[PDB]
Amino acid sequence: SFIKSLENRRTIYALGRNVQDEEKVIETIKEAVRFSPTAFNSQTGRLLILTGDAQDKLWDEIVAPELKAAMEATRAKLDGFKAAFGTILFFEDQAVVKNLQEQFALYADNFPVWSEQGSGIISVNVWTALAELGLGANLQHYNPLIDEAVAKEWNLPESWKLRGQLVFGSIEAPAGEKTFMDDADRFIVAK
Amino acid sequence: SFIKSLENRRTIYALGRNVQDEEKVIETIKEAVRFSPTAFNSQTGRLLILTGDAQDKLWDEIVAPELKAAMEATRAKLDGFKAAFGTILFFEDQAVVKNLQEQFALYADNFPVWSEQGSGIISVNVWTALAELGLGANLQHYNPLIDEAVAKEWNLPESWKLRGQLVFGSIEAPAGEKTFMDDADRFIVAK
Ligand SMILES: Cc1cc2nc3c(=O)[nH]c(=O)nc-3n(C[C@H](O)[C@H](O)[C@H](O)COP(=O)(O)O)c2cc1C
Ligand SMILES: Cc1cc2nc3c(=O)[nH]c(=O)nc-3n(C[C@H](O)[C@H](O)[C@H](O)COP(=O)(O)O)c2cc1C
Ligand SMILES: O=C(O)c1cccnc1
Ligand SMILES: O=C(O)c1cccnc1
Repeated sequence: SFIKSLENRRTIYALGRNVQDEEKVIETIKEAVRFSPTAFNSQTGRLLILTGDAQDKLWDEIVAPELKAAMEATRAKLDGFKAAFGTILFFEDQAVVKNLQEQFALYADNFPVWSEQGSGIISVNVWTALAELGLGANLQHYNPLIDEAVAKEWNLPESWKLRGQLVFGSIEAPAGEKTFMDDADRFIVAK
Repeated sequence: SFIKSLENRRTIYALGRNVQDEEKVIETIKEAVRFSPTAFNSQTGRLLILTGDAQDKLWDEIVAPELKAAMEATRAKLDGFKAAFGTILFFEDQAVVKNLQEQFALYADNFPVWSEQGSGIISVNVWTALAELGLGANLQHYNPLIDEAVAKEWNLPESWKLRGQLVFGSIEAPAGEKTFMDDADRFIVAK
């Protein structure tokens, strides 16, 4: 069921490269995003999908140095990210947001918020789709630190605002324990 | 598959009250939220689930008047919402957000954003879960207009910030046509 699928999605930090079908994975990622809803069907999400050489480059040449060259003013956490099969960088196209604000100024204040919600939406739908394939993932946030260098290396338009980075790969160790709130404190039903 | 489930979720405006098992529906809604990820497992989402009398009250006594008593300074759109089986109001608990900002001030700026993303996440997971049950839904945003009156009528804590309202019920007419972007304009793959 769909509920079971949601349940199978978890944060997996121990990731490897035991991935059997790269293309199938890529297609699944696109689909998860394609069939995700967005305000006005604006489809503001953008993805950079890195595997192999680019995966190593992101973490060894970009994240790590900018992290270390910042602390001044890490591993083997970074080693754990690099060791994964790939990283999916989620952006939101600010250009579309601005246009929407102009075309429909009645909702100018909303589009930014709906865009943010849209990033959460596609991020978890990809995350869950990958879990269904038996692949694990975890979501990182080294934005805005690495924004500039990522755009430069992969020639991304300036309008792509980085929101998060979903590291993914083969599951090499199970998710940890997780707790839940009391239902009574977050659900109210009235008839 | 999970992809199929995502695909089955659509915006349905023609809704009715041909719902067979209210309790099963309620349980499904809770589960969709329960198994949704949130930053720091903060679980900031809160739901008010209205059916029957409360459903009618929301749209007839709250939304409509405040909408009309605002325009001065509608139907049968509102009639279409009221005609549905219920409305799920999604809130984000600002109290938890603030505490997080204090406990982890290193991420003070993030929690607000992660909270917003969290609302999108649980909203679409509920939306999709309902679709799997054969029920349709559409997402409305009469916040912040109706915030105050909703809190008053159902004695909600002030800390619950309303984010959206998902009207749901039996599908009485199919979704309209929808277009998609060119893949080339929103997906970049590098290896
Ligand atoms: C964050 C968000 C906000 C939305 N706001 C509204 C709204 O206020 N009123 C409405 O009727 N639909 C709203 N929509 C529905 C979208 O227009 C719809 O999901 C999109 O056009 C794709 O169509 P689909 O839901 O049938 O897949 C919203 C969707 C999202 C994800
Ligand atoms: C919007 C959002 C932001 C998150 N930020 C991070 C992060 O920066 N680093 C990290 O390791 N996990 C992050 N998480 C993972 C959550 O802590 C995790 O989903 C939550 O504890 C529930 O655990 P689960 O993913 O195994 O279900 C984030 C999750 C969400 C939904
Ligand atoms: O198309 C939408 O998503 C929409 C419709 C009405 C109001 N706000 C957004
Ligand atoms: O637990 C989280 O979600 C988390 C972990 C590290 C950094 N930011 C968030």
